[PDB]
Amino acid sequence: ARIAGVDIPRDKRVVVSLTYIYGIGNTTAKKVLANVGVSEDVRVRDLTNEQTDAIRAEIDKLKVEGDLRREVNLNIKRLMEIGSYRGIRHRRGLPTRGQNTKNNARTRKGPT
Amino acid sequence: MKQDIHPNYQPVVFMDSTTGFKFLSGSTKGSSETVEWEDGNTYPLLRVEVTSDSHPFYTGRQKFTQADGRVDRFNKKYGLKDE
Amino acid sequence: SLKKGPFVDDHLMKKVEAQQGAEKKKVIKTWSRRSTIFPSFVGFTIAVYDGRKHVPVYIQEDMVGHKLGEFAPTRTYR
Amino acid sequence: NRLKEKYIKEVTPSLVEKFNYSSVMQTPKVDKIVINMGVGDAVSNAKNLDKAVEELALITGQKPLITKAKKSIAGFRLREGMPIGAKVTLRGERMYEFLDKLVTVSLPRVRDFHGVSKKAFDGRGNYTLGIKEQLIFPEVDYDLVDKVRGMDIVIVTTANTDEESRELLAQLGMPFQ
RNA sequence: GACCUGGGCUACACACGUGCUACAAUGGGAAGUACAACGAGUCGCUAGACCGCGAGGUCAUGCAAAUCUCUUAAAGCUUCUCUCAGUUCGGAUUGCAGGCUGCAACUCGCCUGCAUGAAGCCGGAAUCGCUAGUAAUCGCGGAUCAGCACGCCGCGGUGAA
Repeated sequence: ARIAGVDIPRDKRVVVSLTYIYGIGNTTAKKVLANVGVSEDVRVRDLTNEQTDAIRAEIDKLKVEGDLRREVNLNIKRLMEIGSYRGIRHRRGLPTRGQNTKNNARTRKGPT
Repeated sequence: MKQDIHPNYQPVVFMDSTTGFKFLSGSTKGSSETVEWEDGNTYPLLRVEVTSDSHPFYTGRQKFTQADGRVDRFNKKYGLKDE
Repeated sequence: SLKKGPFVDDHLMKKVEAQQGAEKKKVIKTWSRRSTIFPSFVGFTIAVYDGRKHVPVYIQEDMVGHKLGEFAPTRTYR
Repeated sequence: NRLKEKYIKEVTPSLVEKFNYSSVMQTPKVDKIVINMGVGDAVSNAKNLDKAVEELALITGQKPLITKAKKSIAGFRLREGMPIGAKVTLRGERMYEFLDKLVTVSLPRVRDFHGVSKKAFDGRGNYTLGIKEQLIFPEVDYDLVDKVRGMDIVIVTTANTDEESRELLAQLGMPFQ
């Protein structure tokens, strides 16, 4: 449910649909399919029960899960609870370089 | 059990990429594939992807991912650089 | 971005190793704005200058990655 | 079913050991299972039970009942006679079939799993297992189920304390933490 | 008046002016295919070849000039795929690992890879520019300058009502 962790759609193209799962970008899908040896197939996906297992195996060699968030969450957790200016402004959203915030809220909170 | 007011149900075989745990029932049916003696003459359409062993919890927690080595970051990345 | 090794100024290293034998003196005043953190610093107590005042702060374990300047913010907003 | 077999062949002697009953009759059993699907929106929109009861009929093997209102509350906008919840009771072999489903297919379809909470003792041992979603069981499909309702499984036993019940359910699945 | 280190001038409930990227099918992606002009160059432009997918590194090559390099310009032209969806559009924001200069990049650089993927489907009252190689659109160069350009100063390509 559906095929890898969760979140696979039906009646789409394969390589695009494999990006959908949380943590798989675009290079991941192409390299995974490379290690099986497949292609689009086609615009409504019609995979075989064996190909499904092949991809289910090759995917389980990746830290990408429905659990990648836990690592990121704990990382920003270690951040926000030691110093931490980065963690402090991570209680209020500022980056690895800062941008002189007198517009830099229109993407984080909708300031107006 | 009354009449005409209870939906379908049949002792449908369960299965997976492994373990052939073919004994249970259900209420989803279809193309017949396992009419066999050792189990119910029924369907393996239930091809769930969890053996109760996929999640390494009934097979006990595994080392599926680590997600363990934060200390060597400073102690190996420039720690191989240390020694 | 310094893959030829990290960096901490010498007028802090010699002044942090000089305690490796005995217990550590609670005070290490510094400039505290150019130095990352090395494993030889855990357990100390370094005060950190913010251009105005030195800020006394100890040293934990995971607090070992970044530079010294990320603990005495020179902004003071509120 | 296989559970009844496994039950009378393993659970009875093991538990007879771990507490030394003067008679095997003294065994802690499993009695029934009730399921609770509270819509809580019929008072607003009575067009939700119309599918709740269906998804239930699919999960269990029988169509649920329909619980009344029993009182009147204004903040809720409750009038007596209105329906809010729909339930089923499980007995006989279907108990074991559905519990097999739970322990073997259903539960391990839930993301970020640690097991069941270790604390539903009640001091008398009727453990419950709340559920958030209802997309878990393979009896349910993607493009047919369009809500995130839940149930409240209320398993009952014949145990008096909670450790007996705990180490019993251990023998019968229940992947604790 | 004067010497040095550290921080400012980069602060953020908010109001406005100027700009860039967009809300896709004249488009997204992949593969082939040609055509300018202005200028810069000795501690600097790198040829070529080798390595890593990349930012790049290594050894080596000419050039104080119509010779050598920056530098085969990009839209263009030819096929294939994607089907109208917040979509393969949009890539803000953020985790991790790197690169370069730099005595030193948290405050407070530019760039690369992976991963996550925000608002946003042509914008009121109002208001601006423009009469021709113009408006619109697409690239090139250099001034200051270890390093850092959506700015500014020039060039050229396509080409309307």
